[PDB]
Amino acid sequence: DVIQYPDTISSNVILESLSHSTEKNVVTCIRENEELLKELFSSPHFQATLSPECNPWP
Amino acid sequence: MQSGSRPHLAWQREHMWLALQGLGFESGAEAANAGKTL
Amino acid sequence: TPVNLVPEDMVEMIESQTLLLTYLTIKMQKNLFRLEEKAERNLLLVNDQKDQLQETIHMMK
Repeated sequence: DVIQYPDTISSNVILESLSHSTEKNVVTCIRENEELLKELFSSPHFQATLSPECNPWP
Repeated sequence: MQSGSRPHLAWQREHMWLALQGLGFESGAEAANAGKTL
Repeated sequence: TPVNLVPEDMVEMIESQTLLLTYLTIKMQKNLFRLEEKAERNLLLVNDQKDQLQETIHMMK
């Protein structure tokens, strides 16, 4: 699952210096996570997903 | 004097507020549990 | 000596996002499995009603 699929084979970005890639990728992911967590937690549905119940039955 | 503060991390307010919402915090209900209005 | 001055103030920040995510996943899992467990039993309790009624209808046919 964690080995994301190669869907857009970006040929050059395989071996350019990891020591000047990793900190960028950490900051971009911290930013994605701040945006995603702040916009998940803005939803009124955000306690129902965390405590789900359903009744189709009449 | 030059006895400086480490920067006061704004995210430790924000991930703290998210931790309260995750733990199911309501600023209406838990203020009413204290006998107080929002 | 090099010094790789990547701030701790970011490493504790991402591991505060990891804790938010994994806490939410576990809070969902335990409450969702409880819904799925009784949702199958609620379907089984209605298939009991299906089976006997469909079989009674077959004898009456």
